[PDB]
Amino acid sequence: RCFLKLGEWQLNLQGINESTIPKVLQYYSAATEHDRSWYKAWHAWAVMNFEAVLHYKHQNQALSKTLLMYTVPAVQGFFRSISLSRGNNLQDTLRVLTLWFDYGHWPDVNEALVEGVKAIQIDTWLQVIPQLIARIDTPRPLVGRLIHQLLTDIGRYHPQALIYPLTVASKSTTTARHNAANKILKNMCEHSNTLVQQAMMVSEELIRVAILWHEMWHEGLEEASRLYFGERNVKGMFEVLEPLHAMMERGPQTLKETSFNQAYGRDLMEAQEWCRKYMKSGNVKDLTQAWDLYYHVFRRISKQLPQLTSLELQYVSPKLLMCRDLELAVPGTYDPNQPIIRIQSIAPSLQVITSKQRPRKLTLMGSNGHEFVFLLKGHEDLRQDERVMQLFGLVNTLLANDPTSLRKNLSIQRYAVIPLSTNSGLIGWVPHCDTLHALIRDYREKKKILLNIEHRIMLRMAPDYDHLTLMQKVEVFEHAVNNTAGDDLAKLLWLKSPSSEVWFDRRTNYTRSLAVMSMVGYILGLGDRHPSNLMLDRLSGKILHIDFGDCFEVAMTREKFPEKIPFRLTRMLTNAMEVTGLDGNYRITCHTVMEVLREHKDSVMAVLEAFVYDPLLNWRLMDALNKKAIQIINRVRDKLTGRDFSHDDTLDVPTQVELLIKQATSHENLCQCYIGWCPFW
Amino acid sequence: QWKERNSKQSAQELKSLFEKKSLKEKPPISGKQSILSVRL
Amino acid sequence: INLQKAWGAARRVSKDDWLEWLRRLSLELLKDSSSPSLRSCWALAQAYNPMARDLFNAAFVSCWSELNEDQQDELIRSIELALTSQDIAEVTQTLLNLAEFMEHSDKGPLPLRDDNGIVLLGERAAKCRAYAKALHYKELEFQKGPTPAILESLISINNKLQQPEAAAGVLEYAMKHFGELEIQATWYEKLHEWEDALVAYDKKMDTNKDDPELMLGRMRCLEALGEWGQLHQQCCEKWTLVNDETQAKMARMAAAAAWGLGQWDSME
Amino acid sequence: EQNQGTRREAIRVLGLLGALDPYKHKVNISDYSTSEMLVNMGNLPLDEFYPAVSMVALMRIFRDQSLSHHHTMVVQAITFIFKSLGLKCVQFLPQVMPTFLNVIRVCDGAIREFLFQQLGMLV
Amino acid sequence: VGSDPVILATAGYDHTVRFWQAHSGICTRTVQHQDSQVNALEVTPDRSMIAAAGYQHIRMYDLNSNNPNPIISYDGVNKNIASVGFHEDGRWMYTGGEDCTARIWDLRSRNLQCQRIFQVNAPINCVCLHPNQAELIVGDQSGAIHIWDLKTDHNEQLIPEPEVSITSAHIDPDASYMAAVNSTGNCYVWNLTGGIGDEVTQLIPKTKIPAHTRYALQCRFSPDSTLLATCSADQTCKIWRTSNFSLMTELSIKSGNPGESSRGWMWGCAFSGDSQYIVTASSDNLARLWCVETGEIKREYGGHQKAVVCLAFNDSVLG
Ligand SMILES: Nc1ncnc2c1ncn2[C@@H]1O[C@H](COP(=O)(O)OP(=O)(O)OP(O)(O)=S)[C@@H](O)[C@H]1O
Repeated sequence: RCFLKLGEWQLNLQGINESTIPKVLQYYSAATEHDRSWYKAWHAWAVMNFEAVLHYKHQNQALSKTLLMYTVPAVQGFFRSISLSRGNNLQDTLRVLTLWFDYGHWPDVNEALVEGVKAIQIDTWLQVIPQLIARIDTPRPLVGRLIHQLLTDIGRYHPQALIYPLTVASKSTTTARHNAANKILKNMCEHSNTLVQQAMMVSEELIRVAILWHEMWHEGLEEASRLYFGERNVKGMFEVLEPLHAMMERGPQTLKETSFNQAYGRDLMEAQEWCRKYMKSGNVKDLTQAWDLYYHVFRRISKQLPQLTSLELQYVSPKLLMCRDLELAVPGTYDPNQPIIRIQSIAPSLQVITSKQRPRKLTLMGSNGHEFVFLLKGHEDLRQDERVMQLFGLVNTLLANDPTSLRKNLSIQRYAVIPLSTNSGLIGWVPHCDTLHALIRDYREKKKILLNIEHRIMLRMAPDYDHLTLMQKVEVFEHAVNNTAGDDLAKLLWLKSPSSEVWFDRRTNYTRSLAVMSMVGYILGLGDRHPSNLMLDRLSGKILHIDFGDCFEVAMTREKFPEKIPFRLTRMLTNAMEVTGLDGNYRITCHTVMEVLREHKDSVMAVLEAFVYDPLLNWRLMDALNKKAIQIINRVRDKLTGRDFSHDDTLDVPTQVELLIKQATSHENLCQCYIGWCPFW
Repeated sequence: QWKERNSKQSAQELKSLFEKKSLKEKPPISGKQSILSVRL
Repeated sequence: INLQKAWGAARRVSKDDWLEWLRRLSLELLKDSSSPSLRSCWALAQAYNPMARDLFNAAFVSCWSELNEDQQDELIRSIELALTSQDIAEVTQTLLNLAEFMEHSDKGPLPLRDDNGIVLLGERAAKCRAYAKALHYKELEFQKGPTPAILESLISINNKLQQPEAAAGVLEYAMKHFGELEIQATWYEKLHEWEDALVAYDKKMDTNKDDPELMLGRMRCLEALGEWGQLHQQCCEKWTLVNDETQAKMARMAAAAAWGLGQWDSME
Repeated sequence: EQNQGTRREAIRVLGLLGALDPYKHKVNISDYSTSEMLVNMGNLPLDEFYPAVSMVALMRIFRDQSLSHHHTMVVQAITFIFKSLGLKCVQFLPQVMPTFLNVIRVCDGAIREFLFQQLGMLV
Repeated sequence: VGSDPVILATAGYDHTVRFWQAHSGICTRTVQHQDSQVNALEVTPDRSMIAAAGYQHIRMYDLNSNNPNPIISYDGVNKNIASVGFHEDGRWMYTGGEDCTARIWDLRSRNLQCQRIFQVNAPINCVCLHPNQAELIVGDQSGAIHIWDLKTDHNEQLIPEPEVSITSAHIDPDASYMAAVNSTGNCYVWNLTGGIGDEVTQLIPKTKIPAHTRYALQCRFSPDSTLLATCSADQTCKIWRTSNFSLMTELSIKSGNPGESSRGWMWGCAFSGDSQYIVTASSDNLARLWCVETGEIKREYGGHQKAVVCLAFNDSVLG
């Protein structure tokens, strides 16, 4: 204990330099030899070794001998400390994965890696299945072979935990990725063949219901027209709409596809013929007719999209309603410590939600007689929601291991996210929740209050509102919020309560679930929190956030309407949490969550580093290549160290929280938000 | 409209092209406020 | 109309008398209600009383919707007398539930003496140990005009509702919205902010020596803080030249201080 | 209990076990529609609010087997409600019919030949 | 028409530019300005035309003829134009834009090219020409004050208080002080250039005037350099003295009832040649004319149907 304290204190006193590293290392090694059964000592030693590797790499980027000397014992100590926890070792696993991916090709690190992989148990990898599959197509032989062996072992022992992402990665466009996934899958059919076939069928079958043929063609033409008429990129529209012609010449397989081929099939062939004639002999006179046909088909398709409000399985996918039994587990619900729930049946009718993306409402029927309702999403990449859900689970386990946070029941509400492709997926359905917009809307349509009264007052005091300067918009916003008593949420939440005890409990839960989510979204960088992305649980009062598409402060640095607020804290959300203000449960819960997140900055930092550094997921954050991601993680390292508002000082939790409060509830920041964000609510 | 790349190379010419450094009217005098009194 | 002999009898004395009055009231209210459902259920309610208790609000509102102005005013006076006359839990809970059911409707709450009696219903629910209703009524009273008494009652109510954070928020509001140092040291005592209460009592005594309950609060802060030395030192120099109605309250603190210091000769 | 010796022994055992903090106690450890109806949270108009609360009050008595003495008046009131309403008494079937059939199944004696009869009236 | 020694005009959100004269408060000509709001307008030193700047365009309106249309319009910027002004002889027009730029323009239809650009990392809020037509002060949304001299190509940067956006700045015509206000009411007063010889542009902070609890919208000196008027979001306009910088006079449009709830701010103000009668533009759909001594209003012009955020008042040199 004294050696560990001495090492930590020297680290806090003199930082990480070329003279204190060996001293702290010898202190930590002495502690490990003195205890040899202590998780803290091994963890501290491994973290010091990893930090030494990081420092010596960052120093020589502004030899491969010192790096090895510090990374071999890093892997050794990390594999040693993984076995000491056995209940929560996510940070250690992510760190060994980082070392594996960065220096696993060296002949010396590979020995420790192959020793550790067989040393530790097989369950400690079920938590890092995504981060593994994201590197399955690595161009190096040793790390690739070790990854393939590990995935084969996981599939042999736990086949249900690896089948969905494997069949997702198999249907890719990259040669190496898809052939490696196919190799692992065909190696998986040795001990379990019916499961792999059923999974392939189901995955390929409800990926067809997600986006029908006419929706695919509508999206493709809407993209290709923009591309060609804004960038003059014929070689872009060609590769955009060639896969559509390719999938259309393999024959329709359902009644919907046959009807589409009968209706629009003739024009889409002559259009391809004209495009081919043009690409043979370059002449825009041949592309104009192709675009005439394409635009006619597009205009005929776009008129029948609002009419789509329900889907029959006999018409759309005749193979999904003829299952009646399956060996697959219900998506999103599988844990190796519980009896698995199998997919028994699928309802023969889906309801399409009238929106801009039209998400279907799938509802399976498990083997235990319980209905599992899902949301089949198209035109969207669900690979970021999975990572943010993993982060939220980590934060939940962190808040559960805290005495003051456990007695107050602080936790984030999550839902299942099962991606099926790069532009399709399946989101779990949360019941009893209703949107914040769909609550004020009802309360106002019932109380005879018009919905846009504040926007109408703003447009009446000034017609060109969105063109005023900062001070004029501030004055208009203040006049609109002063001439309107905004307390619809408080009265709406009290009116729907049976008694006063239930109302009080619901209000307490609402406040202490809003505060934790505000702090977590600030640490993550959640944006676009308009009233349609926040839901209230009508039975417990808790708050649910959705649409995790704009993370890492992307919405703050965009070009049109950049938001200047860390989180959403408006007058309607504040008038419904207490009678005094946000200085009671809100501020105390913010302090608690922020100090818990700052005490455990290493775990969340490792998760966010594994998220951002993924080369196949960091395309939204760059709207060299590895220079932007750096200046993102650094930003996070400021948020968790109180160095985000100014680098010449270090703020504590009270000062940082009060500054965040003053920034989120400032009229000068709310006056600049887009009118659809509803800054007056 | 607006066009850039103007007078980006002549330093000695820009030293007196538009910066006349006109500083005068040091002596202030009193008045009777003709227009103000006429309006009132 | 035929219930004024059940409402306005002006003869209730004991708790059993109030119970029988409530029973007869619910029965005569369910008998004639102009609704076939309640009138048919009255025959069973005559034999089973909990059913007549469960159907009290519906019968009350059905009968109230048809009364005139003077009849409903006499009704309001009678229910006010029934509220402020007894102290038992059954009829108080019944009347509070009726008031909540009436304020949850579309016609608004039934008018009490002044502004739906949020001051009477609040103080009647505070002694009934229904603190959620008391907090709701205190918040309704705060929404009109905030005063230090309302903030102190909010602190007191949120303390017994196991909500110290709400009470701290109330103190913060009183501190950043009043600005005259009117926050009494008892407010810091209730929040268990013993250091702040101690410095407040020090700032209140150093200007002038005042009557008792200003040194007893300081002694309470010193005791709950854990300083036996200063507590015994301040108690010894004032144990003699003090009256009788203060030693009876300071004796337990003196004994605790002497025990913490080990002075069993003075502890005895 | 009222005997003071037993109360003293109970508080003695309580002190000997010893001051468990409330969180450890809470760790060691539908029915919502009746609360929505008794307070009229659905904001049903007063015209069609008395039938629903009368039905739930009668079902509270008709549900338990211990209080099987006034069941005849319960079914009489239920039949009277169903007859007086008219064609709008269908919304109360999913909550009334299951308990009715369960009572018919578990009851006994000369009330059964009565219940069936009343059941016919419902049909 | 503008054939008069004194002229004054207002502009606002009602898509009109009103001209009138302080004889009876009656409008003479109402010029049509549409599709945008007017941030600020300024008269040409030769008293031939006016120029109103708003949202990516500066529109000039003839004063001699009777024309309701923008004879000359300037385009090219992408955001609002906060303030505009011309050289004392009508040679170059300095326009501070909202986005990031403070630039100059050439008013001659020839390839003169005396136009330059000054770029800062913060949105501009105010520009103020030096009384010698050589320097120019820029005030942006980051509390920074960029004193940029047209002689050289380097500009000094001064921050009285960061994280607060300054709103206006002005220099008295006698070049005695230099004042500025920010979005919290503070009014710093640095001593301007005293080295008339070679433009040393030395700055020493004299004093700070703590007033205007609400936002401070604009501060302006007097042509006599004996007064300084500043308007705030608290519906007040305070005129201070230049000897001890005390509160000389205070004017307000508050009705004294809690039923209005800040019905209108005091956006702009201007002095007269005699430094005796000032004009104020409030958000009460009207403008007022006050005396610096008697306190009470002297006149009111109420022809507008929307707010009024900018006004121009020019008078003869005599006064
Ligand atoms: N996870 C969920 N659980 C329960 N309901 C959900 C869930 N997710 C979405 N919903 C509901 O489905 C509605 C529409 O789904 P969305 O996908 O949000 O529509 P959308 O507008 O196309 O989405 P974007 O990306 O914000 S445009 C949501 O607004 C909620 O009403």
